[PDB]
Amino acid sequence: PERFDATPPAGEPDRPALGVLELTSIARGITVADAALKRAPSLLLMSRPVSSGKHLLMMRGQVAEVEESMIAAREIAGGALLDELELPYAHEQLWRFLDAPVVADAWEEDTESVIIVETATVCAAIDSADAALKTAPVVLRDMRLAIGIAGKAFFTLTGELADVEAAAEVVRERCGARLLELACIARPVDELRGRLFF
Amino acid sequence: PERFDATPPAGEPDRPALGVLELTSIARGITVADAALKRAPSLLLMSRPVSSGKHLLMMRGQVAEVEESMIAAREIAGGALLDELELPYAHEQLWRFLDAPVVADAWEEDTESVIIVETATVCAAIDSADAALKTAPVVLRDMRLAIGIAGKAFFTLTGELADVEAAAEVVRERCGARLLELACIARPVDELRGRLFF
Amino acid sequence: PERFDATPPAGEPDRPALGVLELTSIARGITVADAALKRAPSLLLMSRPVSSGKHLLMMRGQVAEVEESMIAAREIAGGALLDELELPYAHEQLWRFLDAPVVADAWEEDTESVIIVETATVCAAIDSADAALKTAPVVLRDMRLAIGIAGKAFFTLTGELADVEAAAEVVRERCGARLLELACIARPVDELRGRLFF
Amino acid sequence: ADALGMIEVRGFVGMVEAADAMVKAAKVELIGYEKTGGGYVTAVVRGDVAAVKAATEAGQRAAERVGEVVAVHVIPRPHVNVDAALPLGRTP
Amino acid sequence: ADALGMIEVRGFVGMVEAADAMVKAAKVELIGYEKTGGGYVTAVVRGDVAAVKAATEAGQRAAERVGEVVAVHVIPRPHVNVDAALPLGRTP
Amino acid sequence: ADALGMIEVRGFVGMVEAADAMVKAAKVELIGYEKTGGGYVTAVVRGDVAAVKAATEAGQRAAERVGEVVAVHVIPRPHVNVDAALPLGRTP
Amino acid sequence: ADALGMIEVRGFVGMVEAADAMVKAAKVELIGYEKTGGGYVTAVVRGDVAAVKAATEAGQRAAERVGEVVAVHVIPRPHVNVDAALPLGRTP
Amino acid sequence: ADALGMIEVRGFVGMVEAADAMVKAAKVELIGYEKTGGGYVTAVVRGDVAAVKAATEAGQRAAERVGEVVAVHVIPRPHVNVDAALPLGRTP
Amino acid sequence: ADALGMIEVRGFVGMVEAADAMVKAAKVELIGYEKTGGGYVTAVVRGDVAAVKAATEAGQRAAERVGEVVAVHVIPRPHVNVDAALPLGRTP
Repeated sequence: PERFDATPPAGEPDRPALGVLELTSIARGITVADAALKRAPSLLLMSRPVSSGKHLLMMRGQVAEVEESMIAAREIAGGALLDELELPYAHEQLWRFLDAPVVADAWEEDTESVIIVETATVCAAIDSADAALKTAPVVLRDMRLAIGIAGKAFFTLTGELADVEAAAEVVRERCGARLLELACIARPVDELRGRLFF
Repeated sequence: PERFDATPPAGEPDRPALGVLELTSIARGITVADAALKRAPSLLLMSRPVSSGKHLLMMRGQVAEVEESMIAAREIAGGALLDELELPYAHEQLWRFLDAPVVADAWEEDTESVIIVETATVCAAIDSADAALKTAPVVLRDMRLAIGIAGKAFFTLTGELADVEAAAEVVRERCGARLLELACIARPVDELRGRLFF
Repeated sequence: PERFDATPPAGEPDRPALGVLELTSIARGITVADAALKRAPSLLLMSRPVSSGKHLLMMRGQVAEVEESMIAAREIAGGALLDELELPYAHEQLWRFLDAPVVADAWEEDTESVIIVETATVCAAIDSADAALKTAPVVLRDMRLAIGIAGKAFFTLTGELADVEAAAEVVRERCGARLLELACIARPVDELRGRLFF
Repeated sequence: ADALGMIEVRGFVGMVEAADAMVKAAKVELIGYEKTGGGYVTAVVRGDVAAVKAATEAGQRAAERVGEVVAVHVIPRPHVNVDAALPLGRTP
Repeated sequence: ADALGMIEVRGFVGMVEAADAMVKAAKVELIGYEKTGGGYVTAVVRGDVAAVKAATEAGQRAAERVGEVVAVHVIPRPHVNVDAALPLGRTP
Repeated sequence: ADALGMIEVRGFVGMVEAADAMVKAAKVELIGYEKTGGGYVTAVVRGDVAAVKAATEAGQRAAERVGEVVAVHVIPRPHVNVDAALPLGRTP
Repeated sequence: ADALGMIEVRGFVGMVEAADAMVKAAKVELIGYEKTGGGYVTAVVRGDVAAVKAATEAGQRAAERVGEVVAVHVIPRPHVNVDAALPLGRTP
Repeated sequence: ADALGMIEVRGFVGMVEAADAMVKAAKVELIGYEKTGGGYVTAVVRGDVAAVKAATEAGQRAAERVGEVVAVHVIPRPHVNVDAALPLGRTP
Repeated sequence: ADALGMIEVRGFVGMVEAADAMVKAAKVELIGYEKTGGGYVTAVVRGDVAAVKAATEAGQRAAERVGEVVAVHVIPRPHVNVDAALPLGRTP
């Protein structure tokens, strides 16, 4: 469970890239997985059957290795490729919200506003979270990736209000059609700051 | 976990009412939640994403406070409100079947008959369980609320046969169309009394 | 949990049969269960509500007793019987892949090839797994039955390549239409042998 | 004692396929095969009555695919003189 | 042990041509032949299932040219009671 | 080993006339005949490929006049497993 | 002995791509390659019959995309004269 | 291990210009060249995957200047049996 | 050593947007900007070759929306005399 860390140790190659393959089936999920590991030597993060009967593949590596593995994977998948994502340099804070779903239980006492956003695919959630973390000084609090809620995937960002409005703009531009609903709370109640899902 | 108890301690305000909101989205689930807690000071019990990608809100409080929070919540939701519920006085036995899915392990040595009833929504299950607890001397054994079985929700009652048939009457009247199936077992087998789900 | 073992102890009647009942409703899941245990003295293995809102019944006994219980069950569920199965002699390696979803941690040091197969129903998965275990010297590695993946059910076999191709033939004959996809990996990568789902 | 199940096939291939299908699809015991000449060969399984009924109803279906079934019959309780005189694998 | 393949021919000549075609066309082991009377003889090969599959689909092709083929079948895994009771070259 | 030649006749008379025509019209070795029952007998000659081909094509022409010639076949080079497994007169 | 698989490509790049796809796609052994001049090279895999069949039918499909596929063939059981006389990786 | 890149040219001159452009355009290692006869020669570079990708996509464009490029292909992780059996400059 | 990537924009705004998009969309390093007069400005990133390729191909898409891109180019391995002579941020 240490393979999801943002920066690797000194005796490790630096792997900044990230590829997510969401597949309607689980059999050619495995065929896509080992075809990608046959062509280019990616480090495979997960091969996990998540809810609504779909398979979720995450691979990690250098930029060229992940690109070559993903192009092999999307020529084997096509078909059953529900959604794909290939990020050359994933943001740091996104690296600990992939393995298991995390729920934040406390905010810092300067946190103004909160934006909750849900997407119909996992790749849209990861892509929008990465884009919004890149073009805002916001913090990613909690994030659910398709388990327990049947393929849908959500996350909440927090920060200053104008920052999360800019993050709402960039998420609504990167999702576009895969966005089910985004909600921009401008001032959450004192009885709900930090303690949302419970 | 002690916020779900039936009767409160002496240094607490007595909160008899209950309101359930079942929403098809999770984003305006949170918007509905903090709007309800902004308008009236209702003690929010749960805000939980459950299966088939829906969001379950349970709030608790006195009768006017729950009514005011629920009218704020249903004017914010409406839309994406799949089903709602507003009970001014929830029955005492229903207070421990909300948070965790309970399964019974043994009944008694005199229990005659069992009735299993499932509904397409959560609010119909809670409503029918409350109605049948109020107009029958029946005991509520086990109750699953939309987690693990994709939005559907069931519960079983036990008691004497004429009592559980009157409970079947009132459940089939209060559900009406949200009832998927009810089963009036008049004498369950010795190999299945107390231990149904296993 | 020792009722799922292949061969019973010496002070036990030998029960080689198995019947699986997959039902769209949970209420007449219980009605089918106690009607089957009323007509013939079967040993009921599980009565478990699994995902996409369905109920999975598994019973065990001798051949005549399972036949009589299953004929009572399929005359009661008429209706809501999604799929059924009645095996007079389940293979020995199948008995530990029923109660909980097992995942494999390592293969042997001579394992050549691997076949992953998913079916739309649990009964087709168990039927094809039993049929493939009977006419091939393959080993059943891991198997998921409708929990967490919304009704679908998959399993993987390993063995020599020609053996798993014969098993692929018999699985594609016994499923026919309930087969969602089967994948015949002839040589999985060194980075994936024994560790597929993770 | 134990119930008796038989498949008679005009041909050795259909008999071996039938005997394999009988011993796989139930918990029976193939005690052997009889060669009455003329291409007729008979596979004999023996076990408790519901199991041999399931075994022979599998073997009849798997031997009609590849061969020519002459006769299929399940004796649920053969007399002791049958087992003593005829070769059914339970000879005392 | 290994998978099983058979050619039954009404006639010794078609059986020998089938057995020769099976042992040439793939890596099998001709463990012999069963004479069930009436002129029916069954040549039996035994190897892994792909080779006996290719062997019988060559032997049926080469045996219909010379004689009369009764039945051709491939068992991918014969049960241990079939190896123990029937003479299929792996009696322990 | 040596090439193979067979005549299968439904009848001992046609087989003996076939074998006489085979061993008169070439330099072959009549190793014998196989009795598969039901009235079928198969005469087997064995030698180099031209002699067995001419011998069997003489025996076919001389055996249709007295019998019902089921099959005639020549194998120019049988595999070693055939001769080691089947009764062809060259078993080591 | 072991079954044979061959990819002949008019060019070295297509042969290396075909040999890579063969030894990735199944459990074979690449014994090497043969140069007949004129731009022709032939990669030779050698293993059991199902693996070499799957491996060459993947290597052909991966060498059509990069080069010119002259010939692809699978021999399930090459004769011992072919193994001892030709350079096919299993010269004793 | 190290990713593989190849340029095949019908002629020595285009191969040399290809190899020079490959080793000037990225950090690869020209391990040599294979002569398959018939005028076809294949220069082989072998480094990591981004270097061999940029190197061969520059060497292909620079080798179409003076020669006749037959095929260009990059293998980003060739199997260990290929390097063990074929001459790709990392034979242990 | 490190690969080189450049965006040249007629306008400071498009150059700063391109520089921000380059250092966000990959792991490159903006070493600086060069002002050749006439309104032309040039943002220079420098890093390993796949990263600078991804960075410049994102910066071109983000600088065409707001400005006038004159030139985009990726140098996978510039010579040491380029870095020693021109201001490319790796002057020894």
